[PDB]
Amino acid sequence: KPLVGTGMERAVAVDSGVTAVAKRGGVVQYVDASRIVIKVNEDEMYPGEAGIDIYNLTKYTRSNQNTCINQMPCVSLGEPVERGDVLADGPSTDLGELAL
Amino acid sequence: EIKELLKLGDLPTSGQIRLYDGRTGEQFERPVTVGYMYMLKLNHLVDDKM
Amino acid sequence: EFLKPRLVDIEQVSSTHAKVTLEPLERGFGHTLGNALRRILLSSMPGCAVTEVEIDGVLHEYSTKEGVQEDILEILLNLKGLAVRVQGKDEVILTLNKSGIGPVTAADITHDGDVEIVKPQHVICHLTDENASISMRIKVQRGRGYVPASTRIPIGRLLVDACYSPVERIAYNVEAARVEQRTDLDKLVIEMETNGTIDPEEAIRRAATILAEQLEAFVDL
Amino acid sequence: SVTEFLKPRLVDIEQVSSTHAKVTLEPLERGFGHTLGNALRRILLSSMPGCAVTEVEIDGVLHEYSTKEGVQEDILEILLNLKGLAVRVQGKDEVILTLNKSGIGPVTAADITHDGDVEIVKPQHVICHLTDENASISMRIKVQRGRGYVPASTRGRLLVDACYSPVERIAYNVEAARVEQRTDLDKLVIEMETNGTIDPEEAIRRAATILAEQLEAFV
Amino acid sequence: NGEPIIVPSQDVVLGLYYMTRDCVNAKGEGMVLTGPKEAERLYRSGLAS
Repeated sequence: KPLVGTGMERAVAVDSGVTAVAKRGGVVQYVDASRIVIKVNEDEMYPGEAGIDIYNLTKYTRSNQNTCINQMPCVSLGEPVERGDVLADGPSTDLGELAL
Repeated sequence: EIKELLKLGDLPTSGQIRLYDGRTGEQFERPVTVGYMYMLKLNHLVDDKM
Repeated sequence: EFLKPRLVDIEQVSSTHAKVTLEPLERGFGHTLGNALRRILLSSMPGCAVTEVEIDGVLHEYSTKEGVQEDILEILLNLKGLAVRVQGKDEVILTLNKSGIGPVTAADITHDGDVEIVKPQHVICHLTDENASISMRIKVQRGRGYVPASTRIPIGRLLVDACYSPVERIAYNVEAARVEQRTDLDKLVIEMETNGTIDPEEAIRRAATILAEQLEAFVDL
Repeated sequence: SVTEFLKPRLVDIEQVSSTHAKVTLEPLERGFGHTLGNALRRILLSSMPGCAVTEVEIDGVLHEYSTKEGVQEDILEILLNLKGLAVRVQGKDEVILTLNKSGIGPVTAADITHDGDVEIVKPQHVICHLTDENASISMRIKVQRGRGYVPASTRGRLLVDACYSPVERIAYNVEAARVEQRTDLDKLVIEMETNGTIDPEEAIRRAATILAEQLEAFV
Repeated sequence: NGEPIIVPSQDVVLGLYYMTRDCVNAKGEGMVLTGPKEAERLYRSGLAS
């Protein structure tokens, strides 16, 4: 991360499709370098379809400029998450903040 | 505000500290500006240009 | 006649860093000795950095193992900064086996009686499944300086850049010594950080030996 | 084999006029050129047993700013020419030399009272010209022994900046030399002058000796 | 034109401008020297600015 930023880092990192952002708030059921399973909360759940949010991360694949894009989980097992919370850090990201 | 935040820590408010030569052990005169700067590595690599 | 220096005191102010004192020193020899010993101590001391790793089901370091929260690359990056004291060998092979949820510290390395892990809180990775195991062989060897994996180059052998240097920081200062009922004398205090794998006085002795052996080129005792 | 460093050997000594020389060391370990060069430079500049001319006593002029009849240059140049007087002495620490002269022509070092164990390595070192014959000069110069450079400021007496160390210039320069298959090894190039009391190789050897004996409580 | 094209650019000129300068009261002011060599020895040993 930058030590000196402008506060515009979080918006730029969240509003691009590199991080993995929690669709629905819940509790982290399971974490792995490749997968995140989130147990949704009762208040935020549909009548049927108990369901759980599964985010498959994007490991070492190739970008247009031959660089490397790679998603790293930043949450840990058994942790709360609200909506709009970054779960995985894309390339040049650090706990949601943009880090170039 | 920068000077106040420097004074919160135990750093000098001038921003410039005293340095020593790495290979002669001799104090440079003229306190120099040291600090932390955010460096980028641009995608112009010399092993792609040679 | 110059008054020769002596190792008066060694204040081990912590496990990490220590504070050696040299006394008494004449005019202008404090800075000379301090800077020469700083350069030798910071540049060339022997260490025991990790060199190679074999994880059991891994082919290359750009892969992902199942049930570990870490990429294999960051597992290596955590091993690259692991402190250890190989006692009586040039090269040894340690082994780590673990299963079950939780962190995997350096205390989980098989003991291998003729070595010593200095920091057992150093965390390597995080297992995140009860029926998930990690088993690896970690090759440690003595060396000097910094030799990247490339400059010293099977299908499971993951080289890691080796950083055989136990010293992080050397600071020093000369200050007056009211000694011998005589003014106009110095005392050289050397504060030195370490990863914990080289006792300070032996580091000073080795640096002084190096300096003297280099001075032998253009003198004759 | 982690203690097996690289040991150099003096690749040459490009001898020049007897007081001037240029030693060269190849191949040194990465970064050892600067530490060796700086240590030798500091020892040679700031700590060397040597003999200098500390004090002088002109008979007439008491105060530091006056004049003699018969000499075209004032006393400042006299003191400067005395600082150029290279001297050697045996176990004795201080002695009183004297230079009484009268007549036309220069006053060199070849007419100081040669008595005693002292000797002067440049008898032709002109001290001062006299432009008359009736004018006489009488000096009494105190030589001494010391361990570097001691200005007058840090202390009819006249004080002279006592330069004890025999070296008048020391300068090293680390180059880049390569053993057959290693990129970055150093090459130290010492170049130095002296006042003729000791040839440069002796000075370098003595400085290295001093440092080595300083490092006997550790090795 | 006639003018040189090997004039020192920016760091060399800054060094020569700092080096060849005068301060109205600096360490070791107002002493008498025998030549450039003694000036250099005075400066390196630390006894003068």
